Amino acid sequence: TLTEQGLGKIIGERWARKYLKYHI
Amino acid sequence: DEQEEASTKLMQWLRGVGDAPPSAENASVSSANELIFYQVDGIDYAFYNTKEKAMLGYMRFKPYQKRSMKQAKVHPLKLLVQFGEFNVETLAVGEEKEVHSVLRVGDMIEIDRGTRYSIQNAIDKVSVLMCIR
Amino acid sequence: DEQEEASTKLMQWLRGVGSVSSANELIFYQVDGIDYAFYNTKEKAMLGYMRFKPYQKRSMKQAKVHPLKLLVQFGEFNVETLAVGEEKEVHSVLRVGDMIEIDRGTRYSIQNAIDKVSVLMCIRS
Amino acid sequence: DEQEEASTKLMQWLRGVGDAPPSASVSSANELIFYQVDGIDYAFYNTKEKAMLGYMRFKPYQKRSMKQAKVHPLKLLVQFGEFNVETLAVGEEKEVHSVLRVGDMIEIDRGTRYSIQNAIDKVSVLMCIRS
Amino acid sequence: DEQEEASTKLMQWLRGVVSSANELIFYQVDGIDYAFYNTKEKAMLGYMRFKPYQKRSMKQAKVHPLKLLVQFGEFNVETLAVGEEKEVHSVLRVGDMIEIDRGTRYSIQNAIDKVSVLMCIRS
Repeated sequence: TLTEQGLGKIIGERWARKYLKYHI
Repeated sequence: DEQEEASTKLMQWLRGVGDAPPSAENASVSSANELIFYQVDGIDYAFYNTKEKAMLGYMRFKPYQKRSMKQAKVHPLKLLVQFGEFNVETLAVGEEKEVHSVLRVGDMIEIDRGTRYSIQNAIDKVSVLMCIR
Repeated sequence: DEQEEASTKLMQWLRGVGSVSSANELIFYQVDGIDYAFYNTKEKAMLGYMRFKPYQKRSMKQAKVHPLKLLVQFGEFNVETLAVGEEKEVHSVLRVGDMIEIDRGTRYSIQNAIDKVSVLMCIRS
Repeated sequence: DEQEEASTKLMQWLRGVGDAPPSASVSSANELIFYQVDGIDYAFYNTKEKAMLGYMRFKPYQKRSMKQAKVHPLKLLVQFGEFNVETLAVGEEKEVHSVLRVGDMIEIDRGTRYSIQNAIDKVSVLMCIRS
Repeated sequence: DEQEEASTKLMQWLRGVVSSANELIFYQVDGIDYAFYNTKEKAMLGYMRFKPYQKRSMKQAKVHPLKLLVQFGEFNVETLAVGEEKEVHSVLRVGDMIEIDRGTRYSIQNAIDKVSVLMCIRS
């Protein structure tokens, strides 16, 4: 259902939606 | 009884018989609700959404499925069996003879820097592995 | 049945209910009233289990030389964290499968939140 | 023409126009995804230390009220538009007012409290450089 | 539109065609044009202006890590990490960034037949 580059982006988006507010 | 039912519904979810992960504030906290399974290169992967990415997750293997040898690149690895049975082959940066290990539930193997390893589901059922980087 | 029935007996063992480091080599020792079982790793005490009695509490401690992850193997836990510089304690409730990351310098305490034995896996990075 | 066209479509993308992005240690511009956090759009490059270099996209006259440079000193450089920045020192009570146009830069030391407001009725874009 | 043309007049200035852009003086060192903002620590944020296919000699990030962001054009960057034997090659277009860790040796070349401008960020 996904490629390895695709998992990297999906994990990257999910990481940002949770942790970006603590780096601003 | 309540904790037993929650424990079984997590296991069944990890084993792939579930419609939704165990549903759950604090960013330090990665709840079981963050275990979404993605199929990559034919293997199911679920990682907790954590501060450093992909440091703790689960590998769901289909019956007798094997993952070809790979190398521990930038981080050391620990493989702990969540459910089922696995055959692990380990090859260090030297020597030609590979080490063969059988891991059942609860067993753990440490994979050091640079070591090449392969994983095979040893049985005709779904087997689940926890990967700790 | 054999594998499901084998996994259940490991949980019961961890719950107190009756380079490969296997589960049979997990001997539990009690320190300050809490049961600990650690896997044999190159670095000592990097991966183990903490078994808590009903509503048992673990004294506040600091992740000094090491970052920590707490993953609930069974039951429910109350974890309190004190971050670097922060005056307010953060409280989290963790059920089975839930995990918390405790950074370097953070002071943390753990209490079993329920009236049953609860087991957490401590993962050192 | 090619270089001027690539530069123009990067700017429009950062401004929120276009819908199309500019197609290991390299973090390229087409990998810049904007996330809305507390109502302001942020896009950061993938760096070893997370969120050390990024862009802040402001809506017309949108302001972010004062926050403190807690653990990292920062530099604000205007990528596009106009900004009003207010700075407050450690023990100082009087805030200093700055107007920054494209290319202008302000250095915010650790502990300084600062605020940013988009000065115009258009999207303005800021580059945040933390050390 | 007034804001678009103001940004274009900054770019053309950089292409050779509070620290404000007007306080940016370009000084040539070893054949390369440098303009730095006035910061507390000197020369930590600036621009490198390259002539067509101009080359920058290999240097080492000694006491600092480095970040390279392309303001205009295209660049060829070669990096040699410490201990590593093989050079890594990357091409950067406008908006692309590469991080240069402490101790790694790096070289930069303008990859095209136009003036290219790079922003150098020491953090």
